[PDB]
Amino acid sequence: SEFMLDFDLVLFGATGDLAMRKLFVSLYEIYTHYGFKKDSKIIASGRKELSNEEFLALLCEKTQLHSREKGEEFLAHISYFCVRLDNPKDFEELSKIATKNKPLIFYFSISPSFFTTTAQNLAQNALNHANTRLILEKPLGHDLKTCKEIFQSISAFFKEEQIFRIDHYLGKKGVQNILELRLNNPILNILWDQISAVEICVYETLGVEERGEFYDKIGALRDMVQNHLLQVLSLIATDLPDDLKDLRKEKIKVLKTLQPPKNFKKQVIRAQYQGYRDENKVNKESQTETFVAIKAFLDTPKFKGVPFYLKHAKKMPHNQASVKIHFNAVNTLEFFLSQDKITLTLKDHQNPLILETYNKQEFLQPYAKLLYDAIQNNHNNFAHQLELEASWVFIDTLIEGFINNATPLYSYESHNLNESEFLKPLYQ
Amino acid sequence: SEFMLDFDLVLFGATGDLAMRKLFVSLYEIYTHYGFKKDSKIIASGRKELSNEEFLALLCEKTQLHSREKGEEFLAHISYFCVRLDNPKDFEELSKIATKNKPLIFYFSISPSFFTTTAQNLAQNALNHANTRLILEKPLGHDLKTCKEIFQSISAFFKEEQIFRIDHYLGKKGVQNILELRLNNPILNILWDQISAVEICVYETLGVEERGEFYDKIGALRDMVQNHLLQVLSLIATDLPDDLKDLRKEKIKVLKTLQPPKNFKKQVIRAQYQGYRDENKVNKESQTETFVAIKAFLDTPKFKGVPFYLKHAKKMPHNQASVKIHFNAVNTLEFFLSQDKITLTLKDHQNPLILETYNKQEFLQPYAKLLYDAIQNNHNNFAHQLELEASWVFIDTLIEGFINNATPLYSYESHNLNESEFLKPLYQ
Amino acid sequence: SEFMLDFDLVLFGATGDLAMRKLFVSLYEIYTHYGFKKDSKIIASGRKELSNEEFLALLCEKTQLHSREKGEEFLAHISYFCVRLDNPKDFEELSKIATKNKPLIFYFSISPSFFTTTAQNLAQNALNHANTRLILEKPLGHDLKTCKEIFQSISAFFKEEQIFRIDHYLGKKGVQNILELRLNNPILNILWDQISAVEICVYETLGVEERGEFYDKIGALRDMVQNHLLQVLSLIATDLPDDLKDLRKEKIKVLKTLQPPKNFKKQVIRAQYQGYRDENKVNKESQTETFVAIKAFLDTPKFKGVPFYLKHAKKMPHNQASVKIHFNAVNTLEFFLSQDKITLTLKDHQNPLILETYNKQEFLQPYAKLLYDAIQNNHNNFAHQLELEASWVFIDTLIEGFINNATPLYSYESHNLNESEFLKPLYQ
Amino acid sequence: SEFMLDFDLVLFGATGDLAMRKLFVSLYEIYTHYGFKKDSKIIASGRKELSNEEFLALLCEKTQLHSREKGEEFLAHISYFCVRLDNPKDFEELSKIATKNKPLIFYFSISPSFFTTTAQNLAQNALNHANTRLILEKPLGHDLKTCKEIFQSISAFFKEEQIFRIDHYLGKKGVQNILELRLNNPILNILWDQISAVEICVYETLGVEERGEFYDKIGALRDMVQNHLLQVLSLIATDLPDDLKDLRKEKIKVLKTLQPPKNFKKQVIRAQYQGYRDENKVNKESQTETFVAIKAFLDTPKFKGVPFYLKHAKKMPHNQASVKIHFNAVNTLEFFLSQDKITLTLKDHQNPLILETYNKQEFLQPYAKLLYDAIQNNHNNFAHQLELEASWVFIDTLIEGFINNATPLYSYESHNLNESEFLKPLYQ
Repeated sequence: SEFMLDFDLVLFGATGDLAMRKLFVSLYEIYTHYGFKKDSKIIASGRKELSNEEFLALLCEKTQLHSREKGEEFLAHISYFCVRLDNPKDFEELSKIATKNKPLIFYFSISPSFFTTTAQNLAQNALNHANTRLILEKPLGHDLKTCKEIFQSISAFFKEEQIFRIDHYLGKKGVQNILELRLNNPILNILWDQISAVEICVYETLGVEERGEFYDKIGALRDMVQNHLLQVLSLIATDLPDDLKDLRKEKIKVLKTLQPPKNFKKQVIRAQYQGYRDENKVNKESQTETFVAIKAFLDTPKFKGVPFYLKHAKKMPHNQASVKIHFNAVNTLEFFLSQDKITLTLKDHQNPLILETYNKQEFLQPYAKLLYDAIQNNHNNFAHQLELEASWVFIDTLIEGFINNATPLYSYESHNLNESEFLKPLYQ
Repeated sequence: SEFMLDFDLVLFGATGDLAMRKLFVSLYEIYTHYGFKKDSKIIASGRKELSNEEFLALLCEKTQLHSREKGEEFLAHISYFCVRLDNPKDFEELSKIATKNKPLIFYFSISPSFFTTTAQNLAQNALNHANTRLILEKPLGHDLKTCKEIFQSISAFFKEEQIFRIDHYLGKKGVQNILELRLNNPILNILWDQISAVEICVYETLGVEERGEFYDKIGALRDMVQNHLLQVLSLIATDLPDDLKDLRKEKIKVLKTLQPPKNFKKQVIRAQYQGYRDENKVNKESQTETFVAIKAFLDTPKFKGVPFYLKHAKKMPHNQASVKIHFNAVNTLEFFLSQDKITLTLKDHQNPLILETYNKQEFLQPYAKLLYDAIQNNHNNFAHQLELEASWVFIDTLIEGFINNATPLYSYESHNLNESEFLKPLYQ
Repeated sequence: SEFMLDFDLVLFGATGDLAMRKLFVSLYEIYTHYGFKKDSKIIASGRKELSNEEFLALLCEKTQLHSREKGEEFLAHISYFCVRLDNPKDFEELSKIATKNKPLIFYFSISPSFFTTTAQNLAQNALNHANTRLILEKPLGHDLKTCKEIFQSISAFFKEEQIFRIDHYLGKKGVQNILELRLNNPILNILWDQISAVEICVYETLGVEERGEFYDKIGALRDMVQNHLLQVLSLIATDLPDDLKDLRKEKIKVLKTLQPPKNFKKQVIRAQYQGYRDENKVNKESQTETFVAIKAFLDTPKFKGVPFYLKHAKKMPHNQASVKIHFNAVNTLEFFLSQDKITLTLKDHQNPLILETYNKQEFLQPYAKLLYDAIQNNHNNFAHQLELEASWVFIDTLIEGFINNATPLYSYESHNLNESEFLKPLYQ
Repeated sequence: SEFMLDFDLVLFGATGDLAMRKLFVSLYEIYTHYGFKKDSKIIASGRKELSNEEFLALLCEKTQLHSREKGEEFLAHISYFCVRLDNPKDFEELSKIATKNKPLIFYFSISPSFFTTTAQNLAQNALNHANTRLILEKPLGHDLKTCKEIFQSISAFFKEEQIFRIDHYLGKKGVQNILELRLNNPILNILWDQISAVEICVYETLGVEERGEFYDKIGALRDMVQNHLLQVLSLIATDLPDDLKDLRKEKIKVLKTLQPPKNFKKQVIRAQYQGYRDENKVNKESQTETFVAIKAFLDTPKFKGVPFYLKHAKKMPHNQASVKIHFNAVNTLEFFLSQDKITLTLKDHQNPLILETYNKQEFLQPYAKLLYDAIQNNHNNFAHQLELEASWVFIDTLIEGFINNATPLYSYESHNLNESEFLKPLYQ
């Protein structure tokens, strides 16, 4: 209700990595910045049986929420309901406690292969009435077919206004900066027609660590490039809309111009870090990549011949998350995505000059802002079906190449790759 | 019959190395050379949950069968079913899919420590009726006791006709040549009485490679010498029987004449390559040998005083697989084991001469031939229990020697050992 | 003589790693910032025979000095002169070309075991006249006995004013900041009485750098902790004297209060990275540590019960070099040692505050500053004998512990250690 | 004439490795295949002093020539004469030994620093008449400047036509096959105008092997590419002359069209094997390459745009020595350099077809063929000064690139390189 919010959210996958890194803390941030109604409920759910007292202990061990300013009072809103996602009787028991009077949100912090099943088990137990909302994760499948299937199956029990395809990069301030600057600075309007190269790059120092049951079925390309980095690409390459409400249209337009590789070896490099196969619950014969670099091209006049380097990887030497928009081999406009930072690189007669603007954090982390949008029934900053489908067209090309071993699955030592040496083929 | 085969095969260990290097391709070869009935099923199994499409993607990347002539219609016969071998309820789910009307073969491409358990969980669910066949991998246990126990335990619910002890060297044309030539060439009957030394050698350039968990409990000696090299030795040294139905007997006989070392330090050399202890799932304080060489003797008159050099190792400089029968110092008959090649070395006044016969491989690789035999219920080219038991007597002697550090565990640089310099003490 | 310095320098470890990473470039920095007299000579020396052209090729490839602003003119001052281990004719030839007219500096960029011998062969050829200076490396021996021995043996033919014990941390601006701030800010005089813990930490991503022969006789503790980190500790704890000329005295004083461990296993953690034993010229069963962490205490009243954590290691995930002075659990003063950066951590209602200074690096790196000081015959920023000896008392205790396996030699994967988890026992 | 050979040969450095490994046995082969006149003399010489009887014993011990078929009849032609290369009076004494009108050949199997000296003492004692010939070993400089210096210095006593610069690949039967086939097969005259790529490759499994002191000053590029591989290239690319005495001319011509790299990163790959720096007497920080691959071009119309891949390296997985002349992407004519084997690769619908000739034989050993050519005053199979100079132009360019680190010095594991992946940059 803008503030003092009245709602229930049942969080599927509440014991997982995402829930414990970003989601409960995002809920605490929303609680401290807007307040919860006394009866707003956050019902954590998992496959193992825990008591409220045991799950609260797990949460406090993993997140340090108990030591935060309003810690005890937040954790008073949290309960645990064991749900096994396969037997509708767990969902029958869940339906006697699900409210029918306030927005009731189901968060699918689970692998996309469980989406339809879960959605079905919701509608089979009268949990899909108008007051119900679904928040589904970013990949939404592992190729175009399953994306369309999940959409088709879930639209049989839920209306559009009930489905939220979350891609938390659309809530990062760094990403929003791209379009704001493009819209409000004529100088960029002129320079965007002369871009010579784009670099969208997200490197992490972390690895997977037992999240492998699910990572090994997805891999870096689908984990981040299919959704986050391609969303960013569409924001960089879109024609500027007359009506911001037609933005969706233009984004799809540009994503449809994505070309499949003309020469796989010259345009695609993949790798897997040493020790990935020893992480728990990865097949010891796994071919899943923890590293991708792609030289992509768009068939639009404004970008004919302009390479878009898409790079993402884990167990890298340094954390990095950036968009480098290159004009002319010395001048580059950089938008940092994990910080509100913008940089322009200029060259003097001797060395480079970096111009910078920086600001501190909003304190509303991207997920929190989006979860707030969801509690308000605001769809503007969520991913749209046709965007995801065009993304999948391109990504499916690249995956087909991986299966044909069209470029080798290289190896690299954790925290010790030399990225520039490793990717020279792409930049030649 | 010969063509159009009717059968279901459940392949335990379908994500393992053997499954992906030789087995599925062997099934493809059978498929293209003989045909399957449309509803004959190849059910790959492993312990992680995968989908049919995800397992097929893994298989198609590691083997490229999709790109073969009838690849897609072959893959149409393959699906994946998760069975965790530690969970007996997974075996209840299995056998809801087990056929009762056609030959149903369970392939244990798994470590021998799982044999008994699995067999019991099969017999525990009425999966041991007459139409069922068991294929048990080359290491039958890790000593005589466990070999006997595995056999005794499985015989309780499975008849002899239902258990197949696979040793794929028995399907190699090079290995078959030894016994064929000995049986059909009197010249060898006479030259066998003047053999001066035998050399059985299997060197690989590859290493354990993600099989460390299994390898570290087994080691080179049991991985290859207990079964392959000793089968070959028995084929060289067996008295040729008057009636061939007795060949089995004679093989056992010669294996029983294997002598324990009279002086361990002078008759056994063991070693481990640099980097082995750092492999995934290997003990850093491991004493497991990746290299073994043995000077063995037989207590039978025809070979009194004749050294049999048994050599096997990984991460060697070149691949090699041979049997050298030295008759004297200038005349030597070599059977190649991975080629249909035989050579005889003679001397003229000035130069050395090599008489050679080379024929190219058959379309069917050894595992394909033996799997075809299994689908036909043909046991002739499979290993027999008592052969394995005698082999274990000899090998157990050597292993106990390894436990007492009776000869040191040397080190060698991967791919850089100097085999002749390293083994000069052995040949003197 | 601030400018256009007249000097000859013989650099003994001239083909080694230190010479090629930091020293020749340091001489170039001095050359561009002060100028050389035309006849000032830099005589690189090593044990292998090279021509001037061949050494110039090696140096220019490893350093790219020729492409620098004044590169070719600087290189014109450089020649190569072969001098072999304890070779009387090479030292005779060396003294046949040595000037008697300007300061002649011998730089021992070699291993300490070769210092006394070299010094003897220097004095044995009348190369110990007044115009001669010896610059000795950081490790002055490998224990107190050998430190005293090298000093005694060299002091027989060289006067003290000819001996320069170089410890290049004393030329780091970050290191100097500690003592300058302590002397010029009473606020720190007051806060030093309530210190709760000190943390001196130097982590490198690099490893032995093909210097195994030397490293395997020394190990991390003596390589860096005996000299650099203990100098830093002495600078942190120095009772600030009324007269600065007593500073040396006071430094010795605190170093002598270092207590040997109360419990070796609880106060000392050592480790060695995987693959170290496979490095060139390292013992395959070596016990040499590439990682140390020590919880030390001083038996001085101002620091009763205050832990000094000394940590140093190679093949780590990130480079780090800092001193954290913790006054309480929320207030920490951090001196960065490789950046002129100082930090003070304060607390707000909920959040943390960081006060910071940063200044860009000086154009002279520490070895350039110290070499310049040496050409000026200025000893003030060089290490003193008794400081090193007091350090050796403590270090020898710890080495004695290492030999008796008083704490286990753990293993860690290069670049992939988790430092906080690994050392939690140490901080309890 | 062709047969009974009338000559005197003074073999300088006759006690060296080349003399005892390949020269005396080659002289015996020439003796048995063509015969010596009874008064033809083989005068072994060196600075040391010996009697005929003692040197003959030495030769025999090392070579077993006395136990060869016609051994003593050959040994009777051999005597020792002591010559101290710095003493002209010894050269007067040899003048009395040389017959004055027959061919007198001096073999300079000595270090190049003595050449000039010796040449002088030959002209100083009237040992440089027209009937005199000089045979100079391959190493004659490490760049263009030193090449010219040696030439000018020696040319003041012998004319160009008196000098035979040995490049022992020109005596390899496989190498001669190139020009024989090109001269005697019109079909190649047509196909040579349509070559699409050439590959000259020499890989060895051995390393530097005790010769490290010298190798580290030369490196793979100068050791083999500057002389052997570029001579082979010239034989491939020369226009065929009407008169063969113009062959050298044409060879020079084509070599002068060698282009320096347009893009160093794309055209040059260099590397050094792990353990090289640890070979005895190799620099601890050496940048010398043990592996090179160069994509070179000629600015001549018949080969405009055609890449010549020149590859040579040590400690490789397999020995190889070949010329692959690619006519299109499917058809390739291969000359083996150490076998007398020629291959033509064709394609049928499914597989490749290899047409072979293999005449395992022994035309003459390379140094025997070249020594015979020298005694016959035939220069076509010896290098000409300008061939060397053009070669050095190109090679010196590449060396300058190495010094500027224009492409990195990669590392590789001995006997375990994956050559096709490693060189993807060159062929992409």
